[PDB]
Amino acid sequence: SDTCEYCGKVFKNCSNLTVHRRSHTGERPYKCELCNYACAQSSKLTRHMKTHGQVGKDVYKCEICKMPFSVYSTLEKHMKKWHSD
DNA sequence: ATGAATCTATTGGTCAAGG
DNA sequence: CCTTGACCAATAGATTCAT
Ligand SMILES: [Mg+2]
Ligand SMILES: [Mg+2]
Ligand SMILES: [Zn+2]
Ligand SMILES: [Zn+2]
Ligand SMILES: [Zn+2]
Ligand SMILES: [Zn+2]
Repeated sequence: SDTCEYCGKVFKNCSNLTVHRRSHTGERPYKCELCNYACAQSSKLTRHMKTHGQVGKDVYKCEICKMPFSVYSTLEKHMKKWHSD
């Protein structure tokens, strides 16, 4: 069958349906080790990891919580979000 | 001064090929 | 099957643009 039990969307295989269904169940088994990010698809965690460090970018660490960032403006957004005081 | 438009960086949903 | 990753829309914040 490979059809979503929640919205009826049809798929060509079981695994794409499994990933899709997590958007109805809220399940997010893939959790980043370097921040609170969590996701339903393993390659999504891989892509998110680029924001903590990537070839061709430096690493800017948060002076307060030590979290690493490959993009400095993202570290600035992190400062505003988590360490606003 | 204010809001619309438009950038960046990043993420969510989708789809399909590699292992 | 699980893994992988390209692609396109959406999102949040920053900035520019128009008036
Ligand atoms: Mg499919
Ligand atoms: Mg591929
Ligand atoms: Zn569904
Ligand atoms: Zn199936
Ligand atoms: Zn993370
Ligand atoms: Zn921090």
